[PDB]
Amino acid sequence: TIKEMPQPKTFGELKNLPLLNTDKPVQALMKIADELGEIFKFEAPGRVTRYLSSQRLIKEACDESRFDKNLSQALKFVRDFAGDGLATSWTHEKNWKKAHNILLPSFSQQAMKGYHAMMVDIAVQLVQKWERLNADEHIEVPEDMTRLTLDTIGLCGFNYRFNSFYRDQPHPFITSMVRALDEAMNKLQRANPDDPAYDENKRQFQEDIKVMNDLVDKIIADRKASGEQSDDLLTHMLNGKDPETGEPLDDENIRYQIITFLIAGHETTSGLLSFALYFLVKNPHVLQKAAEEAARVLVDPVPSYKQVKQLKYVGMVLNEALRLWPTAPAFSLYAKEDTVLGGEYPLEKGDELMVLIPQLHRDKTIWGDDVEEFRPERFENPSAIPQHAFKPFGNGQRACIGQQFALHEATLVLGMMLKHFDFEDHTNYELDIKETLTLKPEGFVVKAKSKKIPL
Ligand code: HEM
Ligand SMILES: [Zn+2]
Repeated sequence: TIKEMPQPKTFGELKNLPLLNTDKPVQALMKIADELGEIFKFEAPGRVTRYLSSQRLIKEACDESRFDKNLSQALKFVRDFAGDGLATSWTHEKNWKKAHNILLPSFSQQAMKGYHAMMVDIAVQLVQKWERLNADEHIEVPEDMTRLTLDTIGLCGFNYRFNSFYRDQPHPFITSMVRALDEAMNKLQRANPDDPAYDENKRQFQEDIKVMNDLVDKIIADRKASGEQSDDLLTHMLNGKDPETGEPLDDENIRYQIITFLIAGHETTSGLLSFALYFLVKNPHVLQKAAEEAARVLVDPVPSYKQVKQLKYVGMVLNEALRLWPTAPAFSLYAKEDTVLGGEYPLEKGDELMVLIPQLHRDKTIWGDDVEEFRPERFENPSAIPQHAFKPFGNGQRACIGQQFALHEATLVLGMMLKHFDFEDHTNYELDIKETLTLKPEGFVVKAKSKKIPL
């Protein structure tokens, strides 16, 4: 049988588009899903997408023999600076498979051991900065976490120090990257792309891409010319070879991968830490229990790799923050062939499906009826979690390569925060979620009272 798919309010020949005019599209899409259910059609001038919200359908959509990763309009605009990096490539570009296999060993749990000390390095700068604030002052949470994640990726990725914690105005590369990312997002909602009013926007965009390219190209060229072997991803990318060509990644592609790591990882990870902390201060019983685990486990001046792994509850809190607000909230797929989804919905080859992760994570048939509650205990038994139920890192071979990295980073950082300070929600902050490529709690601020424990 064939079921007719719901469709939200239409606005004539504008179709459903005026519904995504808002500055919070994902949140708008979730409300429609709350009204229309597990699947709905979204129609735009020339374009048709289907939105998936239930585990039942998403499960099926994640069958990689039938569906593959699609480059959404957002990723196509990002590709202007991330090029054929991992996140902005079609699965069937040869550079996708080649980079994937070369870089995979660099991102395993095991590799995390090598990154550990560099992660602690930026974490201590975080801790020492908070220790030096006057009682007077407060913390801009997502701003400080972004400072930390950029610098950790900068250092772990290509042994470069942006020194974000020691400067008012950000390092030129970061200003350009931030600006170049924002323009690429602003272009999604842009009315007349060729209008002369955007001539300066267009000009700034190319300047910022050049700033980014100059630095990363210079960094690679200098490492190559110096002829010195090192820890990081750069060395691994310069020496690592494709089994069937015998060739490593070219210098342009390596630049792409490094830009990619910065863009992909910086605000997803800091959003996670900002939402973890948001939930902790709103949920004092959970804070208490996680703070108790930090004091119990983190018995050394500075945490060890092994100690971060024993922070189970902090790991559970991060997963529950990722259930409620996955920081990269959506991912896009296409039908490889003509097919039928859920036995009711026929699909044409090439049809787009968009997985809506924050609705997937609210599937009551999976999680029960307390889906809006912050309850890390949901994750005590990982085997209790059904396949394709929890997907904040994407799917299959196109899943997040930096999942181990992001989670080690966040577990370590959050542990250290909970060990060293007590936190006050001094403004009684109302959750306001800003949407760009990622999600964050905009305007989230706290005060941290030090526990006077030395590092
Ligand atoms: C908690 C933090 C993170 C979240 C929630 C997250 C989420 C995701 C998601 C949902 C995808 C798939 C997107 C799609 O299908 O279009 C993805 C892909 C990717 N992410 Fe992450 N990510 C995080 C951290 C990081 C970090 C730290 C890095 C730095 C290495 C990174 C690098 C990448 C890359 C390279 C891809 C493309 C993988 C491929 O297609 O081969 N991510 N991520
Ligand atoms: Zn057809």
